[PDB]
Amino acid sequence: AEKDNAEIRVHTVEDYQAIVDAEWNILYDKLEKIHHSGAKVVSSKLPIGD
Amino acid sequence: PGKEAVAMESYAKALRMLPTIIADNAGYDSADLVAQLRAAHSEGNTTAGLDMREGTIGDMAILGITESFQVKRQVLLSAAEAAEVILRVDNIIKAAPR
Amino acid sequence: NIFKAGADEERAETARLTSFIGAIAIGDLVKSTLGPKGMDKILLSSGRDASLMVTNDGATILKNIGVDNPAAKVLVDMSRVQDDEVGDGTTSVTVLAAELLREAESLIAKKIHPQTIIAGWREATKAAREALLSSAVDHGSDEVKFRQDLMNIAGTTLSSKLLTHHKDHFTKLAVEAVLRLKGSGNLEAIHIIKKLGGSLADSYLDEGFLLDKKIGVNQPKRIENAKILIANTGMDTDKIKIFGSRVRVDSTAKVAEIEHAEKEKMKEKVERILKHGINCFINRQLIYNYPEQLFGAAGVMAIEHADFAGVERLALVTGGEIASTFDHPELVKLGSCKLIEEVMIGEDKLIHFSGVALGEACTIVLRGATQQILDEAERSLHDALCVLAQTVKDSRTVYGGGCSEMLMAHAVTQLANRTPGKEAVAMESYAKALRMLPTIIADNAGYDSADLVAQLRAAHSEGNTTAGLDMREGTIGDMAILGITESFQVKRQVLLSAAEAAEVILRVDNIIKAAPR
Amino acid sequence: KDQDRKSRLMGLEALKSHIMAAKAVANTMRTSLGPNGLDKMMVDKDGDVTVTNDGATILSMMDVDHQIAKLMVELSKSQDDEIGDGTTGVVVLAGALLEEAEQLLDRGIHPIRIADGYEQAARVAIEHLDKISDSVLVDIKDTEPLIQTAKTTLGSKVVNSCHRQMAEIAVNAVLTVADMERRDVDFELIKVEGKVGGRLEDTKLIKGVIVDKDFSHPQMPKKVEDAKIAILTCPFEPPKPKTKHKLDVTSVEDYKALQKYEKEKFEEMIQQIKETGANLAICQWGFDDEANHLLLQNNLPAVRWVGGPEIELIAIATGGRIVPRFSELTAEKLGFAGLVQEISFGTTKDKMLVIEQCKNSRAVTIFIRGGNKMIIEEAKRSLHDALCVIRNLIRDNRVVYGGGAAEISCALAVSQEADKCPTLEQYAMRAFADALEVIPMALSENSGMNPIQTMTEVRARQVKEMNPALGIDCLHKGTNDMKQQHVIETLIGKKQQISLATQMVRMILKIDDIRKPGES
Amino acid sequence: YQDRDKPAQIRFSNISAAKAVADAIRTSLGPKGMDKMIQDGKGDVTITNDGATILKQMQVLHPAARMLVELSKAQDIEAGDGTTSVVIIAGSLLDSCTKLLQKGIHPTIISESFQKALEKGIEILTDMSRPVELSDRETLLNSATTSLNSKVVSQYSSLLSPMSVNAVMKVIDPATATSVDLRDIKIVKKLGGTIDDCELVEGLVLTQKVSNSGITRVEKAKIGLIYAQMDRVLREERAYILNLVKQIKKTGCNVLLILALHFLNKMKIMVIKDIEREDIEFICKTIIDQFTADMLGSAELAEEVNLNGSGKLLKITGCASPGKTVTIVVRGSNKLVIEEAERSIHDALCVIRCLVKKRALIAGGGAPEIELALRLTEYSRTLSGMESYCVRAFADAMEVIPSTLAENAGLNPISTVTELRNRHAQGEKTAGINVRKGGISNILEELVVQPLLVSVSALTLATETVRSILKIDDVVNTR
Amino acid sequence: DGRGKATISNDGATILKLLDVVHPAAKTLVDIAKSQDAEVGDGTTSVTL
Repeated sequence: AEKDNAEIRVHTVEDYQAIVDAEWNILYDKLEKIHHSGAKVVSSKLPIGD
Repeated sequence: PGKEAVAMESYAKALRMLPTIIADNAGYDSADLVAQLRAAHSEGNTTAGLDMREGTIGDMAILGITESFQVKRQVLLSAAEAAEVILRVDNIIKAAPR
Repeated sequence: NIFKAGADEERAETARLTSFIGAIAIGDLVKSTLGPKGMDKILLSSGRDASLMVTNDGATILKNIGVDNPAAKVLVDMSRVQDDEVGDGTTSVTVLAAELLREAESLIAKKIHPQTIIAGWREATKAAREALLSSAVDHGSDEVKFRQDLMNIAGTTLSSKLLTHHKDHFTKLAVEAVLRLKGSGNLEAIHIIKKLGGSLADSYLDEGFLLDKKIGVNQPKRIENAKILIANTGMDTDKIKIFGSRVRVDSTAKVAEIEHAEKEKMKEKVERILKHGINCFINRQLIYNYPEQLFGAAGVMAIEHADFAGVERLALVTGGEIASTFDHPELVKLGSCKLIEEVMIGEDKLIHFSGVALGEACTIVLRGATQQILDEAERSLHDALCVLAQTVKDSRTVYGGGCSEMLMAHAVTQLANRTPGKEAVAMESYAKALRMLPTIIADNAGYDSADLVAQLRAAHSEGNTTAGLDMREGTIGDMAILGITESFQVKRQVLLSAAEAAEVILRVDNIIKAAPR
Repeated sequence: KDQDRKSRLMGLEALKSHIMAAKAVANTMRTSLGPNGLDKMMVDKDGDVTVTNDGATILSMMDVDHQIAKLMVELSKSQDDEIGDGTTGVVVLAGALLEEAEQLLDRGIHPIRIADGYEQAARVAIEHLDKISDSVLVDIKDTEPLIQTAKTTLGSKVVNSCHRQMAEIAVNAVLTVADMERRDVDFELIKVEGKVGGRLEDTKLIKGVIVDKDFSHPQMPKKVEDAKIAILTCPFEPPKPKTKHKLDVTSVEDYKALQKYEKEKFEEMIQQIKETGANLAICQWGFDDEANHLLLQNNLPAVRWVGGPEIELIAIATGGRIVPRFSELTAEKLGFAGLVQEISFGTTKDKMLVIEQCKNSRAVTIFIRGGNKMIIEEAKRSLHDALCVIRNLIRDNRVVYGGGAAEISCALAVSQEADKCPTLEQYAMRAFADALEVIPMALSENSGMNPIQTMTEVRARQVKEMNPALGIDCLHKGTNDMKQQHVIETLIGKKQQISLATQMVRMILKIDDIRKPGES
Repeated sequence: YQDRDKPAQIRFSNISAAKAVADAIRTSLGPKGMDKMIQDGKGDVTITNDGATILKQMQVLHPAARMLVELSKAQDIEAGDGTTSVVIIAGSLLDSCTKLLQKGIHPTIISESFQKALEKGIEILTDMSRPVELSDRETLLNSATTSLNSKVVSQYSSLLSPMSVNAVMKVIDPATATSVDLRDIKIVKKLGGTIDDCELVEGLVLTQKVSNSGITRVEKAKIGLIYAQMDRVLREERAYILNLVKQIKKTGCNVLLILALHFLNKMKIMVIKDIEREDIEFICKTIIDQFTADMLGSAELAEEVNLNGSGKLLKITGCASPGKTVTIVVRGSNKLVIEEAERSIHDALCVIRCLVKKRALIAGGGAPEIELALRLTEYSRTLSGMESYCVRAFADAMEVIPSTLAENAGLNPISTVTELRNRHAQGEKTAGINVRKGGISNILEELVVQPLLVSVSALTLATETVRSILKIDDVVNTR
Repeated sequence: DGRGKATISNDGATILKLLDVVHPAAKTLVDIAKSQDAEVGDGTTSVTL
């Protein structure tokens, strides 16, 4: 997305697996907070990825 | 030969201008009618001509349209001699009116 | 306020004139260069006085000049395709396409619809094309007559060029180069060498595919059964085509380490080359002296400083392969050459092959005082090799010098006898444009055009299909006796390309120009 | 604010100025109407040059500042979803209704009253089209007559040489993605691509998604019969970022240490393909020389450097999903297809990826070969309206004979219905009749014939000779009665030409003012 | 007629722009020609009668007129004499073509007609010339002395003439080689001394000093053309310099053509640096990884001879290499003394070079032009067609040279060329205009002659320029 | 407006908002239309005319 991204520059190869997961973690957290409240219908103004 | 070839084509082109003006005064299309006559008289069909009544091309012998030979021979010669005098004169000398 | 601020659209009346005036101006520019007597022209760029030059070539003029008219841009693009593909008739396409548009403009003033004019030119094109097919005369047998026709075509292509004076010696060079080919019309097999010194009559020829380039410092002058292998990589030093990478050197011993690392890297490369089991090696990059001694110790001839044209030509002449990667051994095809000898022509070391696989190739060595003479000598010679190679594929030949152009105009006139009303006038203007080519040729020669062209009409009217214009004596004679002829594929290509170029201009009644950025 | 230097146009002169601005667009496109219509020269802002007679393409390339002229352009977006062919005929018809409306404004008739006359006469013309319409595929679904109709539409383009072969492809493409009984055909499920080289006769129908990309290695298997597709956004190798890796190797100690860690990642992800049962691996990036070395031993072909939008098109057609990382791999996310091949073009190194379903599917892509990019681009538009012609026949198979026979037959009925309206709208009904005569009149003018003598001659034939409508031959064929010439346009298209043209005229007449501030 | 399209407008623009240049320089022809005043853009004012100098200061922007400027430069390269005469002849030819184009004659007919008159014109000047022997040094001395008398320095011409003759006869085999390279003879001029002191050196003599290198002599030389760490770098800089010297030492090169001053002195290598590329070409024909022994020259004894008036010069003799080269040393009081001394040598070498390629002598004072115009008139009567008037226009255009010399001599230009024409009809080419006595006199007794190559190259180069201008249809400005 | 987009409608309340006339007496009638919306919500065209 144009709004929320994750960019971290490290020289460690093992940290690349975490950064790619951390960028997906922020998205997974935003999806979990909706499930945490138990909201069945989600109406978003901005587009939602596949 | 070469130089006399262009002068004859302009002479033959002027003869095609007579049926062209006749078609224009009748409100028809002169481009089609004159071109079809040139293609008709090119191979056979020496009697083909213009029909002003029906607005098409038909046989002149059947439609009963003909003209005298002495008239056409005189118009042909008098027109060539008249254009020969004007073409030959390159200068005009005018005097004082009396 | 329909189109403002850079956006301009010419209406049906103005886009009509703009389309022809822009196209006719291009045809009227290069029309003075048609024929062997054609005028010269001066080209000078604005702001730079070093662009001064004089050339009568119609193709060179159209390339350097700019065109701001999209209608005239189509005509220019069709001229460059004529020069790049066939090589001959670049001026003929531009002049003939312009005369069709000049006569088409006068027909529009008569209220003849453009679609009707197009329908007339399509029928006249087929009638004019069948006229050349009926008059085309080839030779299956009698190679002497076939070789003589090649000399007449070569002497005709070299006309109105810088080599036109010495062309008599050059006809023997161009024909022999194509005669020895005897096969596919690939022109990469015939190499061209440009050397300074000597006059134009001193140009030599070699049938063993002589190379324009020199190799190494001390090389063997003779080798038996040399296997040709081409490779592409730097053979000189490290950091080939690598920018931004540096090396830290704290003392002289660090430079000696680089010299040892260079010899270590070159040694590994020489080993992989020797694993192919080759007696000769070719690469585009220069070869350093240390791997050159490693090649000379094993008998491998080191060839360096090859260009892009070399790899393509050295592969087909010797029967080899590009083989950019020599890493994996014996996975590539190797060339076949009987002997590689050193020949010195023009105070320069040159490479001469012998007995190569498909050895029908050859090389022509030009001789000139400066480079500008050699460049124009190659362009005039290369254009001749294109039509001669096409003559081998199709041996049909027709008579030039106004003979073929006037014959096609006669067949269109007879077609105007049987035709509907409006198509009669349209095909007549098409026949008049074909008679403009022999008319312009007479004007550039100072001879009377109205006298010579009009006699050709009466000549081809009753018999005499071989009559034409004679520039030497300024009269009309047989084109077969005088030895003036051109290929059949050239006439068919110029006739069709000029008809398709003028057809596009008529189909455009409006020009929409957007706002420039 | 900014009241000064504000352009204002009001009064009766405002309507005559709007009509004049609208006639400038109609008089421009009326010369390109029909198969013999003259072309137009297009000069792009970047210097490109293209030549096309397509009306929808012209309106997109025309830059007009006037507001009413911009409304004429917005109509093309609505009609292209239906007809896509006679879009020019609507602009010409819209210009004829406004041109005849100028004579009525001099008599003192109110503009709204004029717009009511066109709406009243439009329903009469639409009703007359239903009576004279004939069917084809009614009650029987057959592909034999459907192919012959598409052969005529392609005759007006540059594809008229290969026109016969491209007709059977568009028929099998629409019937594959949707059933004629469903009467629902989506244009998003149909894609059209092309590449320079070859001829227009080489056009083929491949069922699936096709994009031009090569395999990760040339020795990979060229034919995969079973359906297994792994679509990931990352290549199979040690994880690398989206831009630059930049590995830090200090000395040989770090080289041998990291190489063993990379060696463990080499065999892990390559053997992971067989764990999920996948065969073909579609990755967004390429593979190293060691990664392709392990694929040759295990016989696992793959595609490298897949584009961003190409990933979404492959997952939808093959029925797969986008997999961000190999940790989420499963059997459900694998894509399906009948065959996967690599087909090159001549000596070119393109080697477009070919995904074949070996059966019917819900999406197809037509590929076009040709020697010129501009001809292929016009060949793409040649199939665009061709799909609409087939789609209209699926929705309603009733058709009306074209070539001007439809517009002339309608004005005969509208002129008779005019005397039945004792009111000022009678003049608008008479002007609506002469406006319908313009479309068949522009066809004869573009053919190099006398427009008026051709129009009045057809009128006498439909009234006297025979009741069925007779058309005008713009191709210089044998004679009239295009029914034998097989020139036919769908009935849905005829109803939209009158409906959309009535909307534009009604909106232009009811706008009496245009305001806008100037530069201060 | 009509003539809607008028391409001849550019033809008349090319003739008008070309004639304006020839009309200017015309008054500067001959020893009696009027001087001209050229003012530089900076305000500097100079006065010179030389035509080759004025043409360079004109700043000609017109394309066709620049061809005449380049035509004068091509004349100085080959013959080296008659620069002004070529521009005047080319100007009268284009002026005669104006009357021909108004009659309707096509340029290609005019261009091809001048070529036949040019081939005939060469035979006329050749048959009337005087064959001379190249091996004879008495004729070479007299032909050069009388020619340099009309030049700036007439007093010292007797001294510089044998220096040029002995130089050419040394580098060129008499009566054998038909080609002479003027770059094979180098002239060195220095301040001090006098022109009476001259030295012809069989080797090479340069202007450079061997400073600061103190070797100054090398016999049998092979010449060729090519805080602790702070002190350690100074030792490493000496290592890199000596490294490239070691490779030179292995080949045996004792003289190099260009801290290192001391390393070259340890190897006994003479330092020659700051050398011009044109000066290298003189050394090129006479005698680091790519540096080898095969590209080295040879020498016998190298050294620097410092005299009072010749300054510091490098005298290297006994090159022992295939070729023929010499060197001339020139001395003089001031800079203008040695300047005109060298300029008189170039004029002397060009006249001798013309005699080597073509051995002949013809009279001066407008004699070759009148005899040429006399025979071409009778030759035009035998021709048929358009070539009749074209040759007569080419013949009548040759009258501008004698009429100009008579005008600068104060006589009547019209009466002079008329009387001389009948003198060449009854007599020979010996008749002509004598500018020293101011009247018609026999030029053979006046000892005024010029080599044949000057007149032949004047007609050959000017005709090719006139034909090139007539063939131009138009000019196109590209970008 | 200055952006280039065109607003098309017969609503009297919307047109008066986009005019923004600088004449002082003209601003008075414009302000009365605004008070007409709060009290009723229509009839701004009738009150102004």
